[PDB]
Amino acid sequence: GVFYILIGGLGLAMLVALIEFCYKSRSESKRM
Amino acid sequence: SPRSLSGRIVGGVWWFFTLIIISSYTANLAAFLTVERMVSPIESAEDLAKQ
Amino acid sequence: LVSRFSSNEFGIFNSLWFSLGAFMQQGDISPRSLSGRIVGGVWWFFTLIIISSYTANLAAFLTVERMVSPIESAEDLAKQTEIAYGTLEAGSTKEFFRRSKIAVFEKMWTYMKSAEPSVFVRTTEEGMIR
Amino acid sequence: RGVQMLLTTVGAFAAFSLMTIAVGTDYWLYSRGVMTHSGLWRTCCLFKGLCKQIDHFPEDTAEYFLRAVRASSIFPILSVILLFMGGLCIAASEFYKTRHNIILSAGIFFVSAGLSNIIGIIVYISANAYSYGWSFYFGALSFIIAEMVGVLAVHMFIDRHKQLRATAR
Amino acid sequence: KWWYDKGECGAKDSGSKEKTSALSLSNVAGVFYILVGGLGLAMLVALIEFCYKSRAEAKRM
Amino acid sequence: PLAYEIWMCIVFAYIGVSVVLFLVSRFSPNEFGIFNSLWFSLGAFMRQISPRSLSGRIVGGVWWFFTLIIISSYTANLAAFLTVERMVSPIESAEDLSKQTEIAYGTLDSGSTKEFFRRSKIAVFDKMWTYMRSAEPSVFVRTTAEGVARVRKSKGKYAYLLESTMNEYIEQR
Ligand SMILES: O=c1[nH]c2cc(C(F)(F)F)c(N3CCOCC3)cc2n(CP(=O)(O)O)c1=O
Ligand SMILES: O=c1[nH]c2cc(C(F)(F)F)c(N3CCOCC3)cc2n(CP(=O)(O)O)c1=O
Repeated sequence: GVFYILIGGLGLAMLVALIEFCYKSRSESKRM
Repeated sequence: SPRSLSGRIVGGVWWFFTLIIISSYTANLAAFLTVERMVSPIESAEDLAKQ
Repeated sequence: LVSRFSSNEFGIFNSLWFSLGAFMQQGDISPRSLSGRIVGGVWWFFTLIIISSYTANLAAFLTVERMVSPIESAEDLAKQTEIAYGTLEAGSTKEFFRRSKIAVFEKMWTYMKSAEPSVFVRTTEEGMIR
Repeated sequence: RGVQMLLTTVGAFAAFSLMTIAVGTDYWLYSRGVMTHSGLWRTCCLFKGLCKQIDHFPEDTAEYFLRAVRASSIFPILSVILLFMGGLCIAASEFYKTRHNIILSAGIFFVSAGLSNIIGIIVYISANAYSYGWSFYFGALSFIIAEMVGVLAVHMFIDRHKQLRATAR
Repeated sequence: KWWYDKGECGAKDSGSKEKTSALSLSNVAGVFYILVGGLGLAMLVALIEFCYKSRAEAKRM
Repeated sequence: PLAYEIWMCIVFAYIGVSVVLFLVSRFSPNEFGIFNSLWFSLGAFMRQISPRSLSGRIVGGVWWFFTLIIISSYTANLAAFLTVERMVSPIESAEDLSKQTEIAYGTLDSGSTKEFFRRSKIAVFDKMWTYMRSAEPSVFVRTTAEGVARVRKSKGKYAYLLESTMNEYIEQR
């Protein structure tokens, strides 16, 4: 169960990091 | 590491607080695992008289 | 040896101080080498398991320290066999325990009649010495 | 300069002498069925005065391997031979120091011999399961002197390396 | 009578006698062994990496 | 304590969280580096620098709470082992003798016990008689007390078969 909550938090933080990097890359491509 | 008076005393209040909390968590989990390794169930009539 | 063989851990005091910081849980000056980091990872989980075992063993002995109270009844005498017990060798006490009807006191008289060596004493002061 | 080299030489000599005394006798003490001393080869009781080789290894497989390692004290003998080789290397590097890298390899072999002697001390303490012999404390003191001698040796080596780097520029 | 009461064993009655042994070194011996193995492995890795760095510096000059 | 196989899962999750930390820290265009991220994950696993990427810090915090739960449960279960010290028996039933082969077992060299185990029809007892008939060395003992002393000098490696009343008597002496 602690493995399960670790993998859940890991995947959640990974998708959040991916979408914020995608938005930062899109904003840098639109602005600069 | 902060450098203020008030931030350091907020950290000192909250930090010993949660230290005692996780110490109690460790102790209570140790108590329940001690309970988990306690006396086996009934195997004789003397065990019936004992309970 | 290794830190001066490839810094901030160049001195003997910095090396011993990082060794002390590795021996305890907390810590100061972070090394940057491969070999120094793997020496720290070997020694540090090592002493972490050691102090975890110290914590667990002290908890075990304090659990032992709060265990069952000493003997308070004859049922507590029947429940154990380590601490011996006896009466005087001659008198109405031996006639009471010999002609008893309770099976607990019967087992007591059987154990005191079959003990090795004899639990009976001659005088009261002999029992005080025993 | 030369005084630190002489201090390192007499420290290696004293460590070799205390290692020889640890190999010799009175390494441990134990009460048999009266006390009795032992020096990892044979035991001597407190009848009183008889001596015999009581280091009999027989009466999982890791227990048999630990008994084979504890048999005849292989690790401290190999550690003492490695300390003798390191002392011979330090004596050969003291007079006519032609190569400026034999001292580092000699110090590395000396530190590894100290680590192997500490491992052998852990093995000799592990197979014990009441007092202890004085040669165990003598071997521990020789381990401390060997650690300090290795520190002084690598300190002299980095001083010579800094001198060579200053003279080469 | 002639098996339990006549016998000399008080089995299944006492239980724990507090187990007054502090800690054996058998719980520590393999831990010392893996400590020594890690130290020696780190020594050999550091020596081969220093030898490789010295050989690369001698070949590059 | 606590595991025989789960430590490998802990190490594999350690490698995975290190890969995630390197993927977050070294893909943003100071805390970069595969070995630096691995050593920061090692510093996260045990107690004792911090990244400022504000997204992999959540990974470090959940791994850090994770290993705090690990070491709390480790202290708890090791205290549980050191508290009770309940020694258990490796052999319980009669099928335990056929289930293993390291610890041997024998009967008396002559008697009705050998006639019972010899003329058996159960395949379990047939395998027992086959193991005791081709045993190396001879597991059969001379007398009863000789078999008792053979069990007492076996240190948990050899057992003896006999009647239950005699065994319960010897158990109570
Ligand atoms: O009538 C009796 N009256 C008794 C009175 C007493 C006293 F308590 F001192 F009054 C005692 N003791 C108690 C134990 O220490 C020695 C003296 C023994 C007595 N006995 C011997 P019993 O047969 O063992 O009971 C008698 O027979
Ligand atoms: O008629 C028989 N009656 C037997 C009665 C007993 C006892 F239990 F003591 F009463 C025993 N023992 C069992 C173990 O302790 C030593 C002696 C052996 C007996 N045997 C030999 P078996 O043929 O090997 O059974 C007989 O023949």
